Amino acid sequence: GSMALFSAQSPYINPIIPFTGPIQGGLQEGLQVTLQGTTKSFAQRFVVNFQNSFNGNDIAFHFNPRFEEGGYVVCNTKQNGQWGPEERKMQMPFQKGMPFELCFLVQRSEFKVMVNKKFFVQYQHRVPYHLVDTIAVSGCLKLSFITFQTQN
Amino acid sequence: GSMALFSAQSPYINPIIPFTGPIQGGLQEGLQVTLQGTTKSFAQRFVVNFQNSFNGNDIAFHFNPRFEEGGYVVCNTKQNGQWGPEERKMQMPFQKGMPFELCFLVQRSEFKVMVNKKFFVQYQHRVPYHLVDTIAVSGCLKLSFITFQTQN
Repeated sequence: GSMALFSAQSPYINPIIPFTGPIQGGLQEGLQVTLQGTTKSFAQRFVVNFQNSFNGNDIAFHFNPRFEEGGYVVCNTKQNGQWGPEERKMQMPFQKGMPFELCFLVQRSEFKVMVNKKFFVQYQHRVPYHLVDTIAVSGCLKLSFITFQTQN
Repeated sequence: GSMALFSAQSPYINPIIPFTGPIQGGLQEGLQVTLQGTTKSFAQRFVVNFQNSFNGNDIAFHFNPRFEEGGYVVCNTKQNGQWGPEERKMQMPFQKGMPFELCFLVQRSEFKVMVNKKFFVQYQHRVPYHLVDTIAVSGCLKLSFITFQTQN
């Protein structure tokens, strides 16, 4: 709970960072992509990208925690190799050397992002989400698994 | 051989069927769960379930030999009380009234299943395996022991 959830595809178990893998069928409404991992002890930044294809030219949603200037998270979109206007959440919900549950929920108008079961940010779709078929994870973290679940 | 193996937990010796017991720490990669037993002389079916908790609502892997319509084995997953698509191995590697060695090996992407030291089926993880902390065995069999071993 509070929702019943079903595997939408097989989990990636102990993925090695940097990780690039498919989201099979592309992102769909109601999908929860959950990353369970550990922020490194001397982390500077990490990145979770939801993107069309392996190139990283088109990133629907770039999630970029930065342990800099007090701690903040950047959310942005990249189109045809070009970054849009950043959305800076002036708070750091991750902690160096500590385990986290990072969950991305795909609604029709926005992504909702949960860190450790608590709501952290919303990010409104700038481009269509069904065109995302790739998750790329890199930077100062370790991961223990990634799950893909739906309410259907 | 061909591998050196170490107890990952104490064996269950002469467990009484139906049997429900813990997998301590949950399933982990490289674990071999070995059931040594006897198929009854008038067996219809038996079941080995790897599940989260005692309720049987969430069965990561359901292993269900059926001495029906020529003999076949069902492998399936149950989530939130709901069965997924079955995987039917159209072969029966058990024999009525006869002893068997049933061995389940946990790899990162799949379970490998050995019957009598020979490979029988593979079953790809539909849900994470570390969440399994319970083995449930029931149906038309007797067991002499269950072992849990790792290569570590």
